[PDB]
Amino acid sequence: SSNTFTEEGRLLQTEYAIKNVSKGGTIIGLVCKDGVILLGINKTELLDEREKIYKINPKVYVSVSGLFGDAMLLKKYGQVKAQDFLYEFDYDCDIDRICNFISEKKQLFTQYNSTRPFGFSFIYAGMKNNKFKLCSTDPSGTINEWKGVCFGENEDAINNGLRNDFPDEEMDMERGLFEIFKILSKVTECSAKDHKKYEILYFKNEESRFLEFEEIENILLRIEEEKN
Amino acid sequence: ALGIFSPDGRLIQVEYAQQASEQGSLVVFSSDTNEICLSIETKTHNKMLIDQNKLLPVDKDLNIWYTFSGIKPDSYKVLNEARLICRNYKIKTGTNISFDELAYELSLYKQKFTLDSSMRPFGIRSILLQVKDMAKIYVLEPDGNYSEYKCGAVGQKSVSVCEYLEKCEEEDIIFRSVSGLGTVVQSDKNKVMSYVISKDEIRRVEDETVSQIISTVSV
Amino acid sequence: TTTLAFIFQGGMVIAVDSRASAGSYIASQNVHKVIRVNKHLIGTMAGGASDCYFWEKKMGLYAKLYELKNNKRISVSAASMYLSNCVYSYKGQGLSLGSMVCGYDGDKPVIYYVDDAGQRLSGDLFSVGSGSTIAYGVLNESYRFDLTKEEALNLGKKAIWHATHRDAYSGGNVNLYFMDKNGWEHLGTFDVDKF
Amino acid sequence: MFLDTHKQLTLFTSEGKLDQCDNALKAATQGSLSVGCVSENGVVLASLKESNNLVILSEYKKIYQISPNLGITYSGCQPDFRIQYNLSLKISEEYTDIYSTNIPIRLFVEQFSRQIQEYTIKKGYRPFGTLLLIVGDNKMYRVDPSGSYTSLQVGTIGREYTESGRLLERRKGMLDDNISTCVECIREYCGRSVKSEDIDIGVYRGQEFRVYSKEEVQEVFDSIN
Amino acid sequence: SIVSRQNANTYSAEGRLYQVEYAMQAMNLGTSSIGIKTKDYVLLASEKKIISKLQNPSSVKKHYRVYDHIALGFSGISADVKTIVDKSRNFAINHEYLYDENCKVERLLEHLADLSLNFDKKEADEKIFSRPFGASLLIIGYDTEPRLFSLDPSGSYLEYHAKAIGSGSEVIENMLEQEFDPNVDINSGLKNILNMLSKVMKDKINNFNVEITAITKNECKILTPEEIEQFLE
Amino acid sequence: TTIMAVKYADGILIGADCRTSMGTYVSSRFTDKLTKISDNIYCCRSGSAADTQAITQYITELVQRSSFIDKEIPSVKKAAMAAKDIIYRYPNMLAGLIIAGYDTKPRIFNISLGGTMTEAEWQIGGSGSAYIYGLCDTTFKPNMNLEEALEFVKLAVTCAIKRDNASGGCIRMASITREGVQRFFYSGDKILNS
Amino acid sequence: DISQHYGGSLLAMIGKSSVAFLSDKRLGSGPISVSKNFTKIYSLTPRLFFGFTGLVSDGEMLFKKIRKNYNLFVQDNNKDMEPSELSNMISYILYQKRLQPYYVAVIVCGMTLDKKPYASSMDCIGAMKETSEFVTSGTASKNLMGLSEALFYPEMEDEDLFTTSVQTFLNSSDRDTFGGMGFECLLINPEGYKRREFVGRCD
Amino acid sequence: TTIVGVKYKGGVVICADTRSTSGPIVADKNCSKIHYISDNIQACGAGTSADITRVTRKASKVLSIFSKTYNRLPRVSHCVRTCQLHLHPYQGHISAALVVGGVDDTGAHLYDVYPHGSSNSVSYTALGSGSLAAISILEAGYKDMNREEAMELACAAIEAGIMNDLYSGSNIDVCVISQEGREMFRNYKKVGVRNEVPKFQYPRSSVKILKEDIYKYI
Amino acid sequence: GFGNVGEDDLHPQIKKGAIFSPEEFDGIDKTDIFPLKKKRDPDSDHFKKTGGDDDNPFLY
Amino acid sequence: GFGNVGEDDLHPQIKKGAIFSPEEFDGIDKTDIFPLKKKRDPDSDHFKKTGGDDDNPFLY
Amino acid sequence: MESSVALKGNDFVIIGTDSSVKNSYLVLKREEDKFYNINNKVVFTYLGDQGDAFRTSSFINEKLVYEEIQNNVEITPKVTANVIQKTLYDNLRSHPKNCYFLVGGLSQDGPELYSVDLYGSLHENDFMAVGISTYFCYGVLDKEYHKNITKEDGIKIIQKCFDVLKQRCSVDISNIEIKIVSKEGVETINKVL
Repeated sequence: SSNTFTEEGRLLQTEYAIKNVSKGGTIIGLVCKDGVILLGINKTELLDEREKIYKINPKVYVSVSGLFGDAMLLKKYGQVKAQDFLYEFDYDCDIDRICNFISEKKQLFTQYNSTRPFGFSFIYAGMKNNKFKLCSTDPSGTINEWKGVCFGENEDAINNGLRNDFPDEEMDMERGLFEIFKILSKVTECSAKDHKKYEILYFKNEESRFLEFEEIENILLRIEEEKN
Repeated sequence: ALGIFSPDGRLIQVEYAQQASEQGSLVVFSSDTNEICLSIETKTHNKMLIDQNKLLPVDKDLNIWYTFSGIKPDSYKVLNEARLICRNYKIKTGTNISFDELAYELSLYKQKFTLDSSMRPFGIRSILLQVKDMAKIYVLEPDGNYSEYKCGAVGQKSVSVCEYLEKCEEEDIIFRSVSGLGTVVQSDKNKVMSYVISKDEIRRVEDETVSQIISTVSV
Repeated sequence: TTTLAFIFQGGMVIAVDSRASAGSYIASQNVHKVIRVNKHLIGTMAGGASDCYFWEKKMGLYAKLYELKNNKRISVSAASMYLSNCVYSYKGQGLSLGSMVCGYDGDKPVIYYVDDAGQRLSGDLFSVGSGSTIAYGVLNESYRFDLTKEEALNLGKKAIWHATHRDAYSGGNVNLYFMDKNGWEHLGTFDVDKF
Repeated sequence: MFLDTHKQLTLFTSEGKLDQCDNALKAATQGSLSVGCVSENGVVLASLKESNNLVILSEYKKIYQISPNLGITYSGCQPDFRIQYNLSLKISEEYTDIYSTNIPIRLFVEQFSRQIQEYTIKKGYRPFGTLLLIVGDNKMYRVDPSGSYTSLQVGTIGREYTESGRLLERRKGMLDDNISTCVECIREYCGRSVKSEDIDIGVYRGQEFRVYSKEEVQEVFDSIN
Repeated sequence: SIVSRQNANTYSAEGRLYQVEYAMQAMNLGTSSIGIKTKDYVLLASEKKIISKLQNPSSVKKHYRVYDHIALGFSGISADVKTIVDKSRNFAINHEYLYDENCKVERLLEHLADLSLNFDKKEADEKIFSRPFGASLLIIGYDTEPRLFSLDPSGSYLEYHAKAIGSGSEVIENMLEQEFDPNVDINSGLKNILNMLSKVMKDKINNFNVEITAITKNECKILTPEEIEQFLE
Repeated sequence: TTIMAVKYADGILIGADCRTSMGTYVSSRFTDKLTKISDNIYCCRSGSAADTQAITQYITELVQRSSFIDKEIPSVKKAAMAAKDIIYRYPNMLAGLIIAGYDTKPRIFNISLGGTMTEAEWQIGGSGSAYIYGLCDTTFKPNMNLEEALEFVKLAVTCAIKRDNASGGCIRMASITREGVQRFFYSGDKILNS
Repeated sequence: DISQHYGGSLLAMIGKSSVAFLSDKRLGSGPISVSKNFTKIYSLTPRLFFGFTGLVSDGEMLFKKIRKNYNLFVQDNNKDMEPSELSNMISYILYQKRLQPYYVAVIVCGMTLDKKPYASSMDCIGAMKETSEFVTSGTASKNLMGLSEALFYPEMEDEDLFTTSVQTFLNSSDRDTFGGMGFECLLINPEGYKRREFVGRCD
Repeated sequence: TTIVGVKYKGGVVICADTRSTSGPIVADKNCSKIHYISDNIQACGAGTSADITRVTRKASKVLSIFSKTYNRLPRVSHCVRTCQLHLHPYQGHISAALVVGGVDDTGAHLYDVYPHGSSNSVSYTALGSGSLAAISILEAGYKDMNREEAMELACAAIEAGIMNDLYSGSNIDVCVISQEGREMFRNYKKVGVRNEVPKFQYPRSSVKILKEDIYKYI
Repeated sequence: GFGNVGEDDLHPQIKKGAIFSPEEFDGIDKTDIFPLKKKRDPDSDHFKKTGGDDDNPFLY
Repeated sequence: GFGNVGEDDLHPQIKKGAIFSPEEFDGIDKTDIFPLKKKRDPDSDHFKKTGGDDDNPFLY
Repeated sequence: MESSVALKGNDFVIIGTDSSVKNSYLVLKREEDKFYNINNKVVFTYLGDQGDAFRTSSFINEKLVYEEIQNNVEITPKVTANVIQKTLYDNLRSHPKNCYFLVGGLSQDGPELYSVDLYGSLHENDFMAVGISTYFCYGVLDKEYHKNITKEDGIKIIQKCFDVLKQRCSVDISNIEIKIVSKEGVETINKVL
């Protein structure tokens, strides 16, 4: 088939890449009052190196789900393009510019006949106009802004939960992570256990920081308090 | 196969690109002298997804605006090439690009990928529109065809809205466009937002009047 | 060569000398130093005859192609910019060329002075060529924007005549043109001896 | 129709997974057993090398040195590994030309993975049919034909990856003792009585990676008995 | 790619190239148009394809000026004809550049015929497409005589006294044996061409769904709706 | 520099001096100017040290390539022709070679400075050759034996070494014959102390 | 000529656990001092610094190139760049233009990851020399070198290092026509650095 | 800046001074002029310091890939050929003259390589300013030697260059590559002894600070 | 390259005329002593100095 | 003759200082390959062309 | 040679350039607009070879507009100046442009004023004097400029500098164009000295 329209007007390779994305490890994002949560679920357990969330600029971080090789290729590409932007204009670009770089390359790969789409999706955490933002890019190259989103295994369940049971209340990032963990537990009890594989980033445009297992268990203490 | 004729005499892949350009959120527009109004169908019943503005400026000084229907990623590429065409033309000639020349060059760009064995046709209907001296709206087909439109609609159910719009009695373009979009949209499932493009100025029409207008056609 | 173009209330005046020389030898005395590219756009070549004529006829083709594409007359700014870019591509290669691309953009007259260095200036009065300095002196004394059409033509006719009277590299006929909103008109090929 | 040189030989299936990449992984997993064992003070890399032909086992090597601090071994297609080895040597030498220091393992693995993943998207090209174990800087990375890499404490690649990793997992510890453990387990995994010729060992300890000579490998066997 | 290039170049057991045979079907799928050539004038009338009345009637024009005293009408895939018109304009401009004269119309026809089947080439500026153009052209012009030429996607061309292209082509051809005499005046011949167009065109003929180009020694006139009305009434 | 090639009875004898001058300074005094192209082909380099080495490094592999492509002993003619193209195609390279060898018969090819190739029975080159043209013209004899040719080269290069300041040191000699190549050595002490 | 068109000079002295990096704040246009506030020392981090003397545009574009490469390297690595690595990378960047070299001279100063002082310098084409005592660049490089050799002694304390380097720089600039009048001294140490600005002659 | 290379019965001795100069000004008092190419090959150089390092680095890269790929000890002829093929295309604009010496399967070899891409197998050479002073010692004292005599002759040769050349340095680096391996002697000799002078100290009050901004490393 | 043709025609000169002259490819009645381009007396037929070192004249 | 000593110290330059400077009688660490001034590599040892005709090259 | 003097005070920047276009012996025009207003917050003037200067200025203006519209880049004097520097530097060693600029405007950090010389050297300063003003007007600027100047005082100082050029420089200058960029917008002043 390759990159060519079908009789229904569908690019089969792009759709199959989007399906492949669902096989990847779960990643979640949420915009809060004071920042953005970027959450990732690793299949294996590793703390010596972060694998699900990466940095692009002091202003932008990205989560990854799908083909790891393609994801790392385009992560390096986006970092290089961010540094090229800094070289050109002498200041770091916002989330929109990284989104544009990666979306342009992805679209080029879903339009070229003799190549296959990139089988991964990104979630971009960043800021624009002094307000936090949360974008996303599918294998097709479409850019979607979100209040919250999920990709990977159980992406449909977690996304439906975010749409349905989220309090819709502007809140501190701590409350945001608390709600995220509650919904994860609600849609799957595997999230009430085995948190050594979790990566959580408390993105703030200057003071971004990662959360360690002690913080995750301290958050889960709130779910222990509430569910009982 | 790409860049080839089918045994029937058809450019099959170009028609598949046309159909892909149809399967997209409906855009409805109507123009009179010195003004243009158009409305975009959006799927924001999902509240977590933030709607993206579908009316993007090609040149602020020339007051050229761009909107599309179909494969969203291709829209980014076509809009980028439109902006590049404007800027490159001003660099080369030292004068502002005319709207018709911009439409011609953008349609030629679209046709480029239809003639290519290596590339897949843009699956988007794109609308160029400008209100500087008079209202003009170009609708560029994915195959490279393009022609001025007084009013029309593009997207999944463009035919029904086109039939509703055709040779209608009304002459209020806001009413025209909003009602034309209202005939087909599933209210509370896909909602309607509209803009008014005026002389070197742009404005949103607010949702209450749009609702009270589409009450006549979506009920 | 001495060429002259300027703008006044009634319209625009262009005048050239029509001599061409190769060192001391006067090769020709009836060279046409004006390229008519359309009814509302002409160019006054100066410098290397082959160089200016070639690019001016190459610019005249760009105007013709532009008209076919857009069904609309090309602007002077775009016509001169095309000419300016072509010579600029050969900047530093010794190309010698100076011209005024005169015309109307609708209701407005504009003269763009273009030269081989890539320069491109819009103005109300230009003189180019060896005798330009003499022409500038005659014009500076009597040139006014409020000239009547007859006064402006005689000023341009006389200004070129003086330059030819005093410069070696000019002095053929005084080709005279008047460009208005409705187009240019070739007003004479006066012989400097018969003034 | 004749072979289309412009064809994309790697594509997503309707099951949302790459078809040719899984076949390349299958090809890689059929290679000779090769294992790596990270330790509290170093890393051990061992590779069984078969002699199905009249191969000069003394001259034929299975573990190769990328740089003074990096080593590498493979399971899968020999020619694909040789091309990847040329490519990795180019990477290491380029880094040394720029920065003048020995390439860190993570940067090397990232660049190497990108350059091999380029073949899962190149027209008319199939992915490398080789699994690679890279040892250096007290670390271990396994690189997959897709171009995906993972850091490992105890790793295995080859046909016997179904059983071979057990003693590595269960007896990680001192490097020298770990060498004895990871060389002892391989007897149960080789198809014949393992001579010192049939096994090749490389160890990263301290600052540099060194491939044991056949005399050292003989000594390692004598240490057991 | 080599495979696609071979697919373009494959011959049929009957001879004629497959792609040319398919472009032959493609060129028929368009609105009708008639070209009439006489001793002193050449006319070209084409039916406009107004898909919807909301489409601007003036903006769907169907005749393209390729140079001074050369006009191009077409039938079939409209997208292709844009490139052909641009290439023809370039050729005419280059011919004037080399020779300072308006090209003989047959010269443009030969240039386009040469370019048509060069789609197998890899170089870009000496081919039209990677395939035959899905359009049939009626190119008229004045060099020293009113000239009417028809270029078909097979790359061949013929000079005609009268021809019709489009979905109504065959009906108009069978009608031309009776309704055409080269001896009549420009006005009467134009009335005849308009009648023939009306006899096959989809909707009722009027001055807004019709485009007329008449090239004569004196002018390359394009008639506005007022003149088309004067000739229809 | 003095280089010479003389074709004697069934063989080639080439002689050269060792001095490698640099202005007034002798950069080296043991340089080997008899560059082996193959086991049966030797060339004496004159001109730029860098350019003549570049040519001889290239035609060294060309003579082997063609030798094994057609399965024959390396040819002096092909080596000389191969040198001529490089010296001709690249005027920037100041190179002039005497290529002498023994494929099936002894042969000497002189590639002059601009790429002019000439077959010769005897040839001299280098700066010091200017002073022995009369000596070589009068003293040369067709079909010498090895001893006669060895004396002839010994006498000619010795008299070039005396007069030419860029020529000095011992006389390296190499006799290429059908049975191989054997080197000789006329020690400079015997020349200078004479 | 182009280097002395803008003028300016750099000095880097190494003490114990500290390195002093000094530059003059003059920007030239030949004889005329176009600005009295042009800093020629760039800081990638509080532990990586480098300054340029020569064509100012070359220095600025090289700074942006170096920052690009350093940011990419830091993203690709788990550890920050060593000042030796930074100097080697700068030397590589300079040598890629061997046939059209930058008209700059680079001094690279910083603290190693084990918190020891580091300084180095390189010429137009990256001929780099790591220094244990001091290194100079620019128009006043001769005076700076002489006075530093006269006054520098090993393992000088942070404040003694500051005073000695400042005195050497002031007295070297006073004998250099393009030596500047405004001066900046980055006192670098494993806890960070101090940007000190002082004044000397006023002409 | 004197360089010396001496070939003896089973190895090579490569000596050099430790001085770099830029005009009449000493730029580096103890520069290391001996560049690594392989465990069995070392290269000195005279001329553009950047060109020596980069040309000798290209040879090191090509010889490291060769030995890693084919698992055999690189040849000295391979190093010289790599240098020649690189220097010749530039017509000497890359001004690098080298003294490449090493021991390989065929024994000990020593080469002189010049900026225009010419090479010359040799028994002893000197390069750089002061080579004439060095070559005078090598001419008089060179014979068939072991590493002990070769070391002495080469060091005596460098000493002559240091003592008689303005631009030759103070210390002597030495490297011996033999069939038994490579051994290095940095600052093997210190002929250019400096005087011991007290350390001058300014008062802290001798300098004044206008503004001071303090930044923290994190 | 272009030859500055017409520079004297194009500028007031404060002899490149408009048309290219054949010269681009003295007031004394001087004839040629020999047809040879610039030779008018016997050549200096001595032995001409070559080599040595003109770069270091004083290093005898 | 006078050397223009002080032109730079006398004029705004829209290096001749007021006092004459030493060695009035590059940014690369170059050094020298031989103590000889210009020598870098062996001399071009060949018989050098002299005589003939250079001002009449085509009169063979 | 072409002269331009610019100075910045609190929340305003003054750029003054001579409007006369002239060559060695002739004054082609006396009132030419040598300023570009990319957006009402930034104004830059181009000087030097008119053919190179206007071409580079047009390219820079269109690039800045493209980057603002497509990539939402923030147009500030620093961004504009960096674009000038890159454009000049890229061509410096292959196709050198004989032109220099003077960029001024307001940013979130306050007024900024950048000078990009012929070689692409970018530097910020309180006042700039390019062309012949580098040799005549720096003394006047030092004497008169102070941080708390008002807009009228800035215009007066620019007038004094160009009066120094009028009285002492041999080349004739008659017209100067002053464009004051401030939070109120851009104000244009034309003076005949």
